[PDB]
Amino acid sequence: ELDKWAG
Amino acid sequence: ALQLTQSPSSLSASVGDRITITCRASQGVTSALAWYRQKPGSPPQLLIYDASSLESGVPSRFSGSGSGTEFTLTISTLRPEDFATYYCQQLHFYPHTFGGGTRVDVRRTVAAPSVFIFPPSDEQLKSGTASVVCLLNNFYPREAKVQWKVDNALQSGNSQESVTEQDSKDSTYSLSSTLTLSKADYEKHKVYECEVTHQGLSSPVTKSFNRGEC
Amino acid sequence: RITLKESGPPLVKPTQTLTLTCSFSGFSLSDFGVGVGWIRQPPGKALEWLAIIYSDDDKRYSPSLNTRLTITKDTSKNQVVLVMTRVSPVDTATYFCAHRRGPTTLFGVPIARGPVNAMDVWGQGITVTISSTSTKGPSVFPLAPGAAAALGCLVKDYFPEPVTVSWNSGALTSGVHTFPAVLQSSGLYSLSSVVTVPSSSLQTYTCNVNHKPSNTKVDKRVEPKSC
Repeated sequence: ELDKWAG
Repeated sequence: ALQLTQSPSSLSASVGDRITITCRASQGVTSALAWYRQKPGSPPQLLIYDASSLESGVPSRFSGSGSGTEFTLTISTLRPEDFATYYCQQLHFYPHTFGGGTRVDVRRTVAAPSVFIFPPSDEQLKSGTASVVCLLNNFYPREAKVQWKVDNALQSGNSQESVTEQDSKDSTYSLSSTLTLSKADYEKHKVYECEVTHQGLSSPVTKSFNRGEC
Repeated sequence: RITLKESGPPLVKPTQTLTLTCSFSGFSLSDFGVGVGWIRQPPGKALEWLAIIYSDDDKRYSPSLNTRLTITKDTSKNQVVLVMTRVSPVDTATYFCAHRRGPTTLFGVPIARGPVNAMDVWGQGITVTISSTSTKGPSVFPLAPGAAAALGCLVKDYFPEPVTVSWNSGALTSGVHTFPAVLQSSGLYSLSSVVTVPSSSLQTYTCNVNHKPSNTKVDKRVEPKSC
């Protein structure tokens, strides 16, 4: 899934 | 998962050269990519974060560019401390993958290995095991391939090898490969061969012996 | 100045549980968006990401190791612990913990996320060996033969690392190559040490082997066989 500070 | 492929895996260079290492991702990672330099025996050290930002305290000869699926690290004027292994790391998707690394070593002229094959000692044989060792001495570049053959059968899964670090005077590497068999299996065959492929050798060289021949 | 340091057992046996501690200074795991992760490196191999934990306590793990890893933090002690269960020999590696910055803030307002894209400070790393072996001294065997000749000693079946090898009590150095040991499937190490000399010197050659762990010193003179 996506990195924390991405989005 | 996401794949990060570095190129080249190994690279030779000299002090003062400009080198560039590249890292490609299987899916876009935006700008979430970092480069590190790791010297033997030490932890990796951050050079570039967020694809192109220069980390504080890192020398300006290091530069990073790219975004999406293709990134590059370039060192504009290679210094002695840069002979090392470099890694890229993606931080857009979990898990936070690392590339395979690219080794940067001192360039020197191609040198083929001097190859030697050693039969197991009678002393070892009495303990029931048989080690056949093959030595590839002082060669360059680092990549070399050793293939063991016993009575012409290709061996697999029964050997181990290790390589020295680049010699500080020679700039060459040496490689030791050990073929291990029970004394019993050892005794069931005659021709033990170490086949070596390397860039400096026109064609593969084979060193061998016939067991028990006296 | 941020510094991290790993601690735990250097040796662990298969099926056992490995607990590694990262103690750090210079930041708090209560600081905004900060992370501490763990990365490992088997000898001679690439870096491999294991897990990370943030100050808001979100945890993430490598999918390949998820079932065997637990990461936790102890904010008041400035430590992060990683517990790996059921280890096996392939888990032998140097284990590093590392700091990950949180977004830059301005008057406590997040304004830049670019700094989170890297693990910026690393610990020196802690070497962990997984083997069921008990301490054991090496058996030393002879390795006997541009027109250079080669000979050496095969330092076999010892545990744990390290072992020291020299030639002629330290007087022979040119042409000497002592290779890094390989950890055999048996859980014991093995290494060769060789030396190349002008095919004429065949002068005497003796390897001096010393495995401190087991109090085993051996000097083995090696010559060109045939009586």
